[PDB]
Parts: sequence; structure tokens; C-alpha cells
Amino acid sequence: CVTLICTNVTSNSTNSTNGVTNNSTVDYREQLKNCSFNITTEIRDKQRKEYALFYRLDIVPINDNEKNDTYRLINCNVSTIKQACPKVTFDPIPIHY
Amino acid sequence: CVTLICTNVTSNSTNSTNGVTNNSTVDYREQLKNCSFNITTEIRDKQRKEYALFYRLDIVPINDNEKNDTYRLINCNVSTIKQACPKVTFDPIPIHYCAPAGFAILKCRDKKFNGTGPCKNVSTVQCTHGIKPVISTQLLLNGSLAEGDIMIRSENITDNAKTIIVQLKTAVNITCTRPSNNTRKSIRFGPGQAFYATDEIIGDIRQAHCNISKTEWEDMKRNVSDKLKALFNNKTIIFKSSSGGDLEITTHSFNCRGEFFYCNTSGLFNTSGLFNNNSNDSSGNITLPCKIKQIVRMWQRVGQAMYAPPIAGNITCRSRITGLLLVRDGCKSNETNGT
Amino acid sequence: QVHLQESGPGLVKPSETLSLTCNVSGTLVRDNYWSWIRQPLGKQPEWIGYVHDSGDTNYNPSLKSRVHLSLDKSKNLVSLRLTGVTAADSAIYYCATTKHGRRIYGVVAFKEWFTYFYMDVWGKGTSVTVSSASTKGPSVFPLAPSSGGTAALGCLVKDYFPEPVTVSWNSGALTSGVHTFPAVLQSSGLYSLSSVVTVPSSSLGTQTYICNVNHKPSNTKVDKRVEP
Amino acid sequence: APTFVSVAPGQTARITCGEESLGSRSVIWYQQRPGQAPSLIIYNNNDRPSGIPDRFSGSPGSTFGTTATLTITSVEAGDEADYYCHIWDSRRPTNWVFGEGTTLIVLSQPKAAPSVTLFPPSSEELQANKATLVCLISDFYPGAVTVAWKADSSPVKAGVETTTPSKQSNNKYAASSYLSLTPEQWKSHKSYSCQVTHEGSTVEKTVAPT
Ligand SMILES: *[C@@H]1O[C@H](CO)[C@@H](O[C@@H]2O[C@H](CO)[C@@H](O[C@@H]3O[C@H](CO[C@H]4O[C@H](CO[C@H]5O[C@H](CO)[C@@H](O)[C@H](O)[C@@H]5O[C@H]5O[C@H](CO)[C@@H](O)[C@H](O)[C@@H]5O)[C@@H](O)[C@H](O[C@H]5O[C@H](CO)[C@@H](O)[C@H](O)[C@@H]5O[C@H]5O[C@H](CO)[C@@H](O)[C@H](O)[C@@H]5O)[C@@H]4O)[C@@H](O)[C@H](O[C@H]4O[C@H](CO)[C@@H](O)[C@H](O)[C@@H]4O[C@H]4O[C@H](CO)[C@@H](O)[C@H](O)[C@@H]4O[C@H]4O[C@H](CO)[C@@H](O)[C@H](O)[C@@H]4O)[C@@H]3O)[C@H](O)[C@H]2NC(C)=O)[C@H](O)[C@H]1NC(C)=O
Ligand SMILES: *[C@@H]1O[C@H](CO)[C@@H](O[C@@H]2O[C@H](CO)[C@@H](O[C@@H]3O[C@H](CO[C@H]4O[C@H](CO[C@H]5O[C@H](CO)[C@@H](O)[C@H](O)[C@@H]5O)[C@@H](O)[C@H](O[C@H]5O[C@H](CO)[C@@H](O)[C@H](O)[C@@H]5O[C@H]5O[C@H](CO)[C@@H](O)[C@H](O)[C@@H]5O)[C@@H]4O)[C@@H](O)[C@H](O[C@H]4O[C@H](CO)[C@@H](O)[C@H](O)[C@@H]4O[C@H]4O[C@H](CO)[C@@H](O)[C@H](O)[C@@H]4O[C@H]4O[C@H](CO)[C@@H](O)[C@H](O)[C@@H]4O)[C@@H]3O)[C@H](O)[C@H]2NC(C)=O)[C@H](O)[C@H]1NC(C)=O
Ligand SMILES: *[C@@H]1O[C@H](CO)[C@@H](O[C@@H]2O[C@H](CO)[C@@H](O[C@@H]3O[C@H](CO[C@H]4O[C@H](CO[C@H]5O[C@H](CO)[C@@H](O)[C@H](O)[C@@H]5O[C@H]5O[C@H](CO)[C@@H](O)[C@H](O)[C@@H]5O)[C@@H](O)[C@H](O[C@H]5O[C@H](CO)[C@@H](O)[C@H](O)[C@@H]5O[C@H]5O[C@H](CO)[C@@H](O)[C@H](O)[C@@H]5O)[C@@H]4O)[C@@H](O)[C@H](O[C@H]4O[C@H](CO)[C@@H](O)[C@H](O)[C@@H]4O[C@H]4O[C@H](CO)[C@@H](O)[C@H](O)[C@@H]4O)[C@@H]3O)[C@H](O)[C@H]2NC(C)=O)[C@H](O)[C@H]1NC(C)=O
Ligand SMILES: *[C@@H]1O[C@H](CO)[C@@H](O[C@@H]2O[C@H](CO)[C@@H](O[C@@H]3O[C@H](CO[C@H]4O[C@H](CO[C@H]5O[C@H](CO)[C@@H](O)[C@H](O)[C@@H]5O[C@H]5O[C@H](CO)[C@@H](O)[C@H](O)[C@@H]5O)[C@@H](O)[C@H](O[C@H]5O[C@H](CO)[C@@H](O)[C@H](O)[C@@H]5O)[C@@H]4O)[C@@H](O)[C@H](O[C@H]4O[C@H](CO)[C@@H](O)[C@H](O)[C@@H]4O[C@H]4O[C@H](CO)[C@@H](O)[C@H](O)[C@@H]4O)[C@@H]3O)[C@H](O)[C@H]2NC(C)=O)[C@H](O)[C@H]1NC(C)=O
Ligand SMILES: *[C@@H]1O[C@H](CO)[C@@H](O[C@@H]2O[C@H](CO)[C@@H](O[C@@H]3O[C@H](CO[C@H]4O[C@H](CO)[C@@H](O)[C@H](O[C@H]5O[C@H](CO)[C@@H](O)[C@H](O)[C@@H]5O[C@H]5O[C@H](CO)[C@@H](O)[C@H](O)[C@@H]5O)[C@@H]4O)[C@@H](O)[C@H](O[C@H]4O[C@H](CO)[C@@H](O)[C@H](O)[C@@H]4O)[C@@H]3O)[C@H](O)[C@H]2NC(C)=O)[C@H](O)[C@H]1NC(C)=O
Ligand SMILES: *[C@@H]1O[C@H](CO)[C@@H](O[C@@H]2O[C@H](CO)[C@@H](O[C@@H]3O[C@H](CO)[C@@H](O)[C@H](O)[C@@H]3O)[C@H](O)[C@H]2NC(C)=O)[C@H](O)[C@H]1NC(C)=O
Ligand SMILES: *[C@@H]1O[C@H](CO)[C@@H](O)[C@H](O)[C@H]1NC(C)=O
Ligand SMILES: *[C@@H]1O[C@H](CO)[C@@H](O)[C@H](O)[C@H]1NC(C)=O
Ligand SMILES: *[C@@H]1O[C@H](CO)[C@@H](O)[C@H](O)[C@H]1NC(C)=O
Repeated sequence: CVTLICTNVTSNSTNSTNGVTNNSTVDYREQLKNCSFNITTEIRDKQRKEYALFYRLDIVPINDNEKNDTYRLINCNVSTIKQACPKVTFDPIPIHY
Repeated sequence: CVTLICTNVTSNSTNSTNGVTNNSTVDYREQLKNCSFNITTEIRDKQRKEYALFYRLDIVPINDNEKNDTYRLINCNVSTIKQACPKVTFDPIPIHYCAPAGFAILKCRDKKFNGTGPCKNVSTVQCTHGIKPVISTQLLLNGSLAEGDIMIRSENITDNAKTIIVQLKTAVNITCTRPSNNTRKSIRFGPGQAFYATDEIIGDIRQAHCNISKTEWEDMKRNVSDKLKALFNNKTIIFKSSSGGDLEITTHSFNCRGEFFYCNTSGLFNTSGLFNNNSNDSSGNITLPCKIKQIVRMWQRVGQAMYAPPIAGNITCRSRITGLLLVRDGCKSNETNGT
Repeated sequence: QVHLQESGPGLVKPSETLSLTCNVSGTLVRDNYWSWIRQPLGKQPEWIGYVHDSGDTNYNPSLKSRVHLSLDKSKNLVSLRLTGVTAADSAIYYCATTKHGRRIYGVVAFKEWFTYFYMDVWGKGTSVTVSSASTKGPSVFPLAPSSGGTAALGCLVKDYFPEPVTVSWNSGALTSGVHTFPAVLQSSGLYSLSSVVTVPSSSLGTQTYICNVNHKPSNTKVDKRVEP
Repeated sequence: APTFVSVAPGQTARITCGEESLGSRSVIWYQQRPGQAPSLIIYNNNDRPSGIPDRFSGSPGSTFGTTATLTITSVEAGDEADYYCHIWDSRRPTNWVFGEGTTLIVLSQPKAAPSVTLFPPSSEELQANKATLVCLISDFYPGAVTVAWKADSSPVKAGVETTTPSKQSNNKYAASSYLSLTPEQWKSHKSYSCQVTHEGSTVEKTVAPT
């Protein structure tokens, strides 16, 4: 739950007719981002810059003036968040009541 | 638990005689502050400046050189602190203590019971009748009155180190209140974690207080006195305030609608033992100055410190005084006619 | 019919203490709380301070240092003294019986109340000017009414300082038609005013149509007869 | 600051003073007229002294975050005045000056033409080789009137110290203009004239040396 400076990942070759128009917008397009951030290292007093790829849905823009392309995870807004342990599995097993 | 730059809230028109003196100081004056602070926003990397109104009791000065008027909450000094959930309520509900099967509770039905020894009139029950868990000091509130007449009980009265527990026969209404229309504000610090703070004082700066009937209090003071005088060899008994301790002990403590009170019981114990009545004059209410505090730790060490979120708008609750907790000063004195 | 009025100098120069007096009647001076109020030109009234016997007094913080109020018993009148005056202090002053009270909103025991002050009867008003320029005796002249049968006559007051100049007409017997116009400022550094009276053509007399002019600051009493 | 409100004769006017209340206040209202000192109208928000009618209503001290509104029902002509008020609040230190008063007016004057009066230099003043004309104009509404002298059709450039209008007892206003000359200027020109202009409507009077 810190600042994220995100950017889309790779360029494309979208062209063809028509041309006179400029900006497009579509709600149905699954797309990733390339978010960057500083996180604490082994010691509280220091921290380092990491990058991760986040689904646009999972992030939300924040209006900062000191920087551009700034986002945050949707939850820092509302609730705490934990990561599913690697060992555990949510495989639907038949259970008998 | 960060730095607070606090300032008193509104100016006043205090004047008149005399004038030559300069600085005044009084321990009994319930007053709020206007504390300011920086707290973290939704993201760890940023934070914002908020202001809240805190009871002077709940804050404590810290000597910083880089700034002035600096305070901190009393607990950052000692223990962690949580805020009472909005949904939950510490309303004293009558709960019944019940024994397991094969066990049974026995209820003494003697109307003039002493606490110890035989009971001529007993009855078995599986469950205790409704008992409200009231937490108060000096005065026992909302309890059970004595059937026969007012009662004094102690493991041994002679051992001055053991509390006298008085049980009234007829209850004495006490109506306490925080009269100011305090607006409250929610202050969020992420993810959605938020704490309610008092925002503003709509209207006059009013002071918290309690009310007992002077005629109706002085009466039980007498009635209790008469029962006490019977136990200590017809010695004329006299009452006075607490000799020391934590505020909660040297005051009458309780909560109305959730806010925790600390009312000065000095007035209740001046004495006024000789009854003349003064042509039924000089007898209306007897008002006690009350102090109010939010960060609060009961049971001393066991349990954490609690922050009581403010109830918006003025509040007032009426309890019935059903008993008292007293303690005798004991040393050698004038044998005749001392007391 | 309890009434009162004040008496001042009219003009004071800077770095001088302005003394004033509010002569009273109708009731006693002990039996009242007393105030002082000043109101400049086209501005709101400023409360100066208030006073009572038995050593009680309170001033406006703006001039709590400069003002020194007083009180005479036998004479039945009040006093004032304002040191180090400037053009800021120049305003028309007043004095009034300050009727007080108490506003209670909570527990009296805890001093949850405040005391307030109103003033039910006012004086006339002493005009006080503060300038380093000297006084001036108003030059007075007659205005010829000659060209229904009606023709107004009057008196012209000019070259004086400071304002105001009081003006009556023949022992103040006639009041009708008396339009005493407000004075005019001149780059001369002085003022001028003109009082006029409307009178029918049928008025030979011989009536002594005199204007009773008075300019106290210069200590001058001029009297002029109006003729065709 | 804004201090005006227009109300027809017979309707009700509500005038406001001071900042919004914090605590219980004891608002005192005064009324001043030209010349006269300010007079008391209401004390303790809605209590009034001897001589003031019931039409004069006032905001209760009981309200918070509220401006003090003096309400005068069925507005009378002779009630057009300055209303400086004095607020006593529980939560603010004692105020030592009064508040800004919403000046009161009425729609229908109905109308009023000026009383133009023009006088020549007195025989006495001319002996001190000095001269001053006097254009006494008054009883007009609204209190605004342009003034223009003429030497002989030819406009007069300088020597015309005039006044801005001033309120009287009657709601009408009064002003005055003074043209200063010298005998040889005065007696040279055949005539002199004062032209008062009121609501795009010029009136003038004329005077001349013998
Ligand atoms: C001893 O004893 C005594 C006796 O017993 C005691 O006293 C007591 O106490 C109690 C407790 O405290 C109390 O009660 C309480 O009360 C209160 C008040 O009441 C009233 O009111 C209501 C309403 O409310 C509202 O209002 C108010 C004022 O008035 C305020 O203050 C509040 O706050 C609210 O507010 C709201 O609204 C507003 C608008 O107006 C807004 O602004 C805001 O914002 C909000 O929204 C009402 O309802 C009521 O009514 C009642 O009464 C009447 C008469 O009088 C009636 O007619 C009615 O009907 C009713 O009644 C019923 O019931 C009864 C019984 O009771 C019966 O009898 C009848 O018949 C009927 O049926 C009044 O008027 C109130 O408020 C409260 O409530 C609460 O609480 C409870 C518990 O307690 C619960 O249940 C509920 O639900 C609620 O809850 C809440 O709160 C809590 C705390 O407080 C919490 O916990 C929860 O969760 C919730 O919370 C929420 O909310 C809050 C607010 O409220 C917040 O803060 C949070 O955050 C969340 O959000 C109660 O009821 C009583 O009164 C008393 N009494 C006397 C006599 O005083 C004492 O205490 C003792 N002592 C010792 C020491 O112990
Ligand atoms: C715990 O125990 C403690 C201690 O026991 C207790 O503390 C007490 O709390 C109460 C309440 O919080 C508190 O009461 C306050 O008292 C104020 C002062 O009242 C006294 O003075 C007045 C004035 O009388 C003077 O002038 C008279 C005429 O010359 C003269 O004869 C007098 O001698 C005196 O010099 C007086 O009227 C009062 O007496 C009345 O009340 C008695 C109560 O028993 C009653 O027996 C009397 O007979 C008498 O009744 C008449 O008057 C009332 C009004 O007071 C009328 O309603 C009746 O019809 C009778 O005619 C007292 O001697 C009081 O003014 C406070 O209330 C005002 O202030 C608040 C705060 O702003 C307002 O919200 C109120 O609305 C009210 O405001 C009105 O008045 C002010 C002017 O004062 C105006 O500016 C307001 O706008 C409003 O009036 C105008 O507006 C309304 C519309 O809004 C309009 O309709 C009106 O027409 C008017 O134009 C307040 O009540 C007390 O001080 C305090 N301490 C003590 C020791 O008691 C706690 O409460 C207890 N705890 C709990 C939880 O209960
Ligand atoms: C020591 O400390 C002690 C504690 O610390 C102090 O104790 C205090 O003492 C005070 C008196 O000394 C006590 O004050 C008493 O309060 C009651 C309150 O009743 C009112 O509220 C009811 C509910 O609240 C509504 O009203 C409030 C206020 O307006 C609003 O804020 C609420 O929002 C709510 O609003 C509703 O109602 C209004 C209309 O009122 C609507 O517009 C809204 O839309 C809402 O619907 C309410 O139920 C009452 O309504 C009844 O009365 C109205 C007139 O007031 C009437 O118009 C209504 O129709 C209604 O009457 C009908 O309904 C009732 C229902 O029960 C029927 O019984 C009734 O017959 C009708 O059918 C009311 O609005 C107040 O009534 C008391 O007034 C009595 O006492 C005073 C004392 O001075 C007398 O002077 C009065 O005359 C009056 O006497 C009544 O009774 C007589 C018979 O005995 C009768 O003959 C009279 O004609 C009269 O009716 C008190 O003022 C205070 O409660 C108490 N506090 C505590 C905690 O104990 C102690 O003072 C202190 N002492 C010292 C010395 O220091
Ligand atoms: C702390 O502070 C508290 C707050 O101030 C304070 O609480 C209050 O205490 C008082 C007690 O002092 C409470 O009780 C009041 O008592 C009055 C007197 O009661 C007498 O009358 C009773 C009923 O009599 C019926 O039968 C008679 C037989 O002839 C008739 O003549 C009567 O007319 C009446 O008629 C019946 O039948 C009618 C048939 O047609 C029917 O309509 C009618 O409704 C009724 O049913 C008697 O029972 C009683 O006597 C009993 O006790 C004695 C011994 O003590 C025995 O010898 C008797 O045999 C009997 O057992 C009394 O003689 C009441 O007048 C008063 O009336 C209120 O309640 C009635 C309903 O009972 C309502 O109709 C009425 O409007 C009154 O208002 C109530 O309702 C409103 C609206 O809901 C409410 O706002 C208001 O608060 C009140 O509740 C009332 O009962 C009082 O209720 C307490 N108030 C509160 C808020 O708690 C407390 O005492 C303080 N304590 C201390 C220690 O300081
Ligand atoms: C501190 O301690 C003091 C005392 O040390 C306390 O003060 C006392 O408190 C009591 C409380 O009850 C007060 O009692 C009141 O008594 C009056 C008088 O009663 C007469 O009138 C009623 C009618 O109104 C009659 O019915 C009575 O007749 C009988 O029954 C009543 C029932 O109450 C009983 O009190 C009488 O004693 C009497 O019983 C005796 O006589 C009959 C024969 O007539 C006989 O058969 C019986 O066996 C007895 O011998 C009597 O004529 C009473 O009115 C009061 O209220 C009662 O009536 C009302 C209705 O009117 C009811 O609503 C109420 O519930 C009661 O039933 C009281 O009972 C006593 O006066 C008081 N004394 C003083 C000096 O204060 C203080 O209270 C204590 N203070 C504190 C803070 O604790
Ligand atoms: C929590 O904070 C409080 C206040 O900062 C600490 O207790 C306070 O300690 C001071 C002394 O540092 C006490 O003041 C005076 O101490 C001298 C002893 O030199 C004593 O003689 C005086 O009579 C006076 O008490 C002060 O009373 C005391 N309490 C308060 C409420 O201020 C406390 O140490 C902190 N908690 C911990 C665990 O350290
Ligand atoms: C970069 O790509 C992401 C993909 O979802 C998109 O949301 C974002 O708007 C793009 N950047 C700009 C500037 O449009
Ligand atoms: C400001 O008011 C608070 C109210 O409790 C008080 O504690 C504090 O000392 C006051 N400030 C100063 C400088 O005294
Ligand atoms: C007792 O204290 C109360 C405080 O409210 C006071 O009103 C009363 O006069 C006191 N009585 C005596 C005898 O000290």
C-alpha cells in the first residue's frame, strides 16, 4: 500500500482506416500494467525499488502532483490484504456433511 | 501516538476585581484542547494533517525544542490502545449466573441478613436473578436495595483495612450529564481504519456535572449515619472526601451512553450531620463538577487501554443510587467524646 | 424627562490630552453606570469605556493606555481625558447611562453565564476635531431675498474652522423654512455654510431678520441683519 | 460592505448584523439618524425600552451558527435609518465597537423635485473685493444631482466648491454649490446661472449684476 508509478508494457502496431479521430476508450479490454514502487528491505531503515506487473483492475489512480502515472491497489482504500499461502489450495474437494 | 501541537479552543471575557495578580491555576476545571497532528493516508508513503479536540486529561506535554505547545496521548507512554467498536455496547444487561446440573445456587431470603452465618429462610435456584454488571466507584448504582432497612456489611468493621458496603433501602436518583452539543468527525488512516474524534462544540461551552436532590441525599446521609452510629458505640460519625489514589478512586466514576465520567464527590461528603432543615430552605439540587476522559484503562495491567469514541450531541443518563463503598480512618483519638 | 449633554473644546492639536465632560440631570450620578462613545464621520460608533463609584472602571483595549476617565459627585457630571491624540481620535463623542444585566445559559454555580451592557439614553454629541491647524473666526454676511408672492432670505457663513457652527434666527422664535445647509469643505483649509429662510413677499416689518451665529472654538459671536 | 435593503411601505423588512453566533448571545440593537445620537431599540435580543412598538422583532439568542436578524413588520417611512448593533456572545471576547448596519430604505418616495435657490454676492462682501455665489438646492430624491454653472453660456472652469448630498429628517437629501469670484469678474458678465440636473432633468435659476 504505497505509491505506484505504472506504465503499459509493450507498444503495438494498431493502424488502418480511418484516421481523423484520436482517443479511443473501451471498457472490455483485459490489460496489464508495469508498476514500480519502493519497499522496505530486511532492515526498517532502508528500502529498495521493485517492479511488478499488475492487472489494471487491481490498481486505481491517485492524483499526485510531484509525479505522474501514479496508482494504488484498490484495497489500501478500504481493507487489509493477505496473500494466499503457497502450501494451501482452494481446490473444491467433495466434503460430506 | 505522534506529536500533537495543541491549543485551547476559544477566548473568553474573564475580568473584574482585583487585577494586580497575573497567573491562575486550578486543578478542578474540565477543559478541552484543539490538538493538531500528521497521520498516514491510504498509502504508507504519504500522510496528512488532521485536527481533533482532546480532553486535557487524555494528553500530556512533551518537551520538544523544534516546536511549541507539544503534547502526546497518555498511553504511548505505557500501553497500546484500541477504539471501542461502534456496533458493540457496554450497556449493563442483567445476566444470570447459572450452575451446572448436579449443582445448585442457594438464595438467602432473610430480610435482615448480615452476610455471614446461618440463614433461616433459604431457597434453591439453578440461576442467579438478573444482575447488571455496573462499574462505578464510591456510589453503587442501579443495584438492589435492602428489603428490611439500610444495611452495613464488612468482614469485620474493626479491621479498618476492609471496605464497608452500604445497602440503601430507598434509592436516590442521580442524574448526570455532558450538556455540550459535541460534533464528531471520522479520521481515517488506512486501509479503511478510522477513529471518531470530537469535531466541534455547537453552542455554549458547557461543563459536565451530576445532580442529586439535596433533601433526598442529606436524608440517606443521615439514615446511613444513624446505622453507623449504632455500630461504633453511639459515636457521632462524620464523612469526608477520599484521602488519595487514582482519579477513578478519588471520584465517582461511571459511563453514560459510553462516555466515562469522573464526578467530584466532595459535595456529597462535606457532612451537614445536624438536622435543622433551615425552614426547608437552601435545598434544591447538589451539583458535582464532572471530568470526562476517553483513553481509559480498567483492571489496571490486565487488559489493554481503551479509547472511548465520543457520542455526538449532548448526553444525559439517570441512575439510582442503591449503595455506597466506605472506609474508616483509624487511629487512637479522644476517648470521650471523640469519634 | 431625564436628559443630559456633554461639553468639549471643539478643537485639539496632536500630542495633547483631550479632556471632555458630560453634564447630567434627572437622576443622581451615584445611581448609574456611565459610558463614553465616539463615532467618526461615516463610520460606526466605538465604545470607549465605562465607570462607577467604589473604584470600578474598564476601557477599550485599543486605548486602554491613553484614556483616563473620572467622576464628580456634587456637580453631577462625568469626565474624560485622552492623551497623545491624533487625527484618528477626531470623532463626535457621546455619554450615556449604561444599563447592565446578566445572560445565563447554563449552571450558574460553574459561572456558565456572562454580563452584558446596554445604553438606553444618549446625549446630543460633542464634535471633536484633531488638527494642527488654528481656529478661524467665521466671516458673516447677509443674503438679499429680492429677485405666489414668496422670496427666501438667508445668511452666509464663510472662512471658519473647525466644524460645526451653530446658527439660530432672531432669538430662535421662527423655525419654519429654516433650512440650515451642511457646510462645504474648501481647498482654503476652511469651511462655509449657509442658512436660509423662506418668507412671503408681504413682509416689510421692519422685522429684524437676524441670524444668531455661534462658533465656540474661535470664541466668536457674530450677528448680522438681513436686508434687501 | 453590503448594507442596503429595499422594502415597500407596508411590507416587512429583516436586517442582519455581525458574524454568525457561536454561543448564546445578548444582541443589542440601536438606531441612529442624521445629527442625532444612536438610540436604543432592542436589548437582550427581543426586549425593548419605553417608546418602541411591537413591530420590532429580533433573532433569539438561543440559535447557533446564525446571523442576527432584526425584523421590522409593516415598515414605516420615518424608520429609514442606520442600524448599528452590539453583539454580546458567550464564546467570543467583549466587542468594543458596533456592527455594520443594513441601512433601510422605502420604494416609493414617491418623487421630489429640487428647490433651486441662487443668490448674488452681498453688497458687504463686495467691499472686501471678494465675491461668492450660493446655489442652495434641496429636498430631492434620489440624493444625487449633477451641478453645472455658466458664466454666459460659457461653462465656468474653476471656483466651484460643492457638496455631496446629506440626509435630513424627511427622507429627501440636501446639497449646496458655491461659485467664488471677484467683483470685476462678477459685474463684467451680464448673467450667471446654476443648473441642477436630477434624473436626466435639468433645472436652473439665474442671477445677474445690476
Ligand atoms: C443506570 O440505569 C439507567 C437506566 O436503566 C441507565 O440510563 C439509561 O442508559 C441507556 C443506555 O445508555 C439509555 O438508552 C439510550 O438512549 C439513547 C437516547 O434515547 C433517545 O433517543 C433515541 C434515538 O437516538 C438518537 O437520538 C439521541 C438523542 O435523542 C442521540 O443521542 C443518539 O445518538 C441518536 O442519534 C441519532 O439520531 C440523530 C437525529 O436525531 C442523528 O443526528 C444521529 O447521528 C443518530 O443517527 C430514541 O430512539 C429513544 O426513544 C426511546 O425512548 C422514548 C421515550 O423516551 C420512546 O418513545 C422510544 O420509543 C424509545 O423507547 C423504546 O425503548 C424503551 C426502553 O429503552 C421503552 O421503554 C419504550 O416503550 C420504547 O420501546 C430516546 O428518545 C439511545 O440513542 C440509545 O440507543 C443506542 O444504545 C442502545 C443500547 O444502550 C442500543 O440498543 C441502540 O440500538 C442504540 O445503539 C447505538 O448506540 C450504542 C451506544 O450508545 C452502540 O453500541 C450501538 O452499536 C449503536 O451505535 C450506533 O449509533 C450510535 C448513536 O446512537 C453511534 O454513536 C455509533 O457509532 C453507532 O453508529 C439508548 O436507547 C437510557 O436512555 C438511559 N435511561 C435513563 C433514564 O437515563 C444508566 O446508564 C445506568 N447507569 C450505569 C452506571 O449503568
Ligand atoms: C443539574 O442541576 C443544575 C443546578 O440545579 C441545573 O443547572 C441549571 O440548568 C438550567 C438549564 O440548563 C439553567 O437555566 C437557565 O436559566 C436562565 C436564566 O433564567 C433565570 O432568569 C430569568 C430572567 O428573569 C430575570 O428577569 C425577571 C423580569 O425582570 C425577574 O423577575 C427575575 O427576578 C430575573 O431578574 C427568569 O425568567 C428565570 O426564572 C424562570 O424559570 C424558573 C425555572 O424554575 C421558573 O420557576 C420561574 O417562574 C421563571 O419562569 C418564567 O421565565 C421563563 C423563562 O426563564 C418563562 O418560560 C416562564 O413562562 C416564566 O415567565 C430564571 O430566574 C434561562 O434564561 C436559560 O434559558 C435561556 O437561555 C438558553 C441559552 O440560550 C436558551 O436556549 C433558552 O431558550 C432561554 O433563552 C430565552 O431567554 C433568553 C434571555 O435570557 C433569550 O435571549 C432567548 O432568545 C429566549 O427567550 C426569547 O426567545 C424565545 C424563542 O426562542 C421567545 O419565545 C421568548 O419570548 C423570548 O423572546 C436557562 O434555562 C440554570 O441556570 C442552571 N443553574 C441553576 C442553578 O439552575 C442543571 O440543569 C441540572 N441538570 C439537568 C440535566 O437537569
Ligand atoms: C435537579 O436536577 C434534575 C435532573 O438533573 C432536574 O430534573 C429535570 O426537571 C425538569 C423540570 O423541573 C424536567 O423538565 C420536564 O420536561 C418535560 C418534558 O416533556 C416534553 O418532552 C416530551 C418528549 O420530548 C419532546 O419534546 C421535547 C421538548 O419540546 C423535544 O425536544 C423532543 O424532540 C420531543 O418533541 C416531540 O414533541 C413536540 C411537542 O412537544 C413535537 O412538536 C415534536 O414533533 C415531537 O413529537 C414530550 O412527550 C412532552 O410533550 C407533552 O407536553 C407538551 C407540552 O410541553 C405537549 O404539547 C404535548 O402534547 C405532550 O402532552 C401530551 O402528551 C403527554 C405524554 O406523556 C401527556 O402526559 C399529556 O397529558 C398530553 O396528553 C414535552 O414536550 C416537560 O413536560 C415538563 O413540564 C412540566 O414541568 C414544568 C416544571 O417547570 C411545569 O412548569 C410545566 O407546567 C409542566 O407541567 C406539566 O404537567 C402538569 C401536571 O403535573 C400539567 O398540569 C401542566 O399543564 C404540564 O403539562 C418539565 O419541563 C426534566 O425532565 C428533569 N430532568 C430529569 C433528567 O429528570 C431538576 O429540574 C433539577 N432541579 C433543580 C432545582 O435544580
Ligand atoms: C427517579 O426519577 C424518575 C423520573 O423523574 C421517577 O420516575 C417516576 O416516578 C413516578 C412515581 O412517583 C412514576 O409513577 C407515576 O405515578 C403517578 C401516581 O400513581 C398512582 O396511580 C396509579 C394508577 O392508578 C390507577 O388506578 C386508580 C384506582 O382508582 C385510578 O383512580 C387511577 O386513575 C388509575 O387508573 C387506572 O385504571 C384506569 C381505568 O380506566 C386506566 O384508564 C388507567 O390508565 C389506570 O390503569 C396507582 O397504581 C398507584 O398506586 C399503586 O401503588 C400504591 C403504593 O405505592 C398502592 O397502594 C396502590 O394500590 C397501587 O398499587 C398511584 O396511587 C401516576 O399518576 C403517573 O401516571 C403516569 O402513568 C400512567 C399509567 O400508569 C399514565 O396514564 C400517565 O399519563 C402518566 O404518564 C406516564 O406515561 C407517559 C407517556 O408514556 C410518560 O411520558 C410518563 O413518564 C409516565 O410514565 C405515574 O404512574 C412515574 O411513571 C415515573 N416516571 C418515569 C419516567 O420513570 C422516579 O420516581 C424517581 N425515583 C427516585 C427514587 O427518585
Ligand atoms: C430516611 O429515613 C426516614 C425514616 O427514618 C425516611 O422517611 C420516611 O419514609 C417513609 C417511606 O414510606 C414515609 O412513610 C410515608 O407515610 C405516609 C403516611 O401514611 C399515612 O397516610 C396513608 C395515606 O396516604 C395511609 O394509607 C397510612 O395508613 C397505613 O398504611 C400506610 C401505607 O404507606 C403506612 O405508611 C402507615 O404507617 C399506615 O400503616 C400503619 O397504620 C395502619 C392503620 O392505619 C396499620 O394497620 C399498619 O400496620 C401500620 O401500623 C397512613 O395513615 C404515607 O402517606 C407515605 O406514602 C404512602 O401512601 C402513598 C399514597 O398516599 C403511596 O403512594 C406510598 O407508596 C405509601 O404507601 C409514606 O409511606 C415517612 O413519612 C418518612 N418520614 C420522614 C420523617 O421523612 C426517609 O425516606 C429516608 N430517606 C432516605 C433518603 O432513605
Ligand atoms: C508516563 O508519563 C508520566 C509523565 O511523563 C511519568 O510519570 C511522571 O513522572 C514525573 C517525574 O518524571 C512526576 O513528576 C514529579 O516527580 C518527582 C520525582 O522526581 C516527584 O517528587 C513529584 O512529586 C512529581 O510526581 C509525575 O508525577 C509522574 N506522573 C505524571 C502523571 O506526570 C511516567 O514515568 C511515564 N510512565 C513510565 C512507565 O515511565
Ligand atoms: C497504459 O495501458 C493501460 C492498460 O490498461 C491503460 O489503462 C492506460 O490508460 C495506458 N496509458 C495511458 C496514458 O492511456
Ligand atoms: C490552554 O487551555 C488548556 C485547557 O486545559 C490549558 O491546559 C493550557 O494550559 C492553556 N494554555 C496555556 C498556555 O496555559
Ligand atoms: C457541600 O458542597 C456543596 C457543593 O455543591 C455545596 O453546595 C454546599 O453548600 C456544601 N455544604 C457545606 C455544609 O459545606
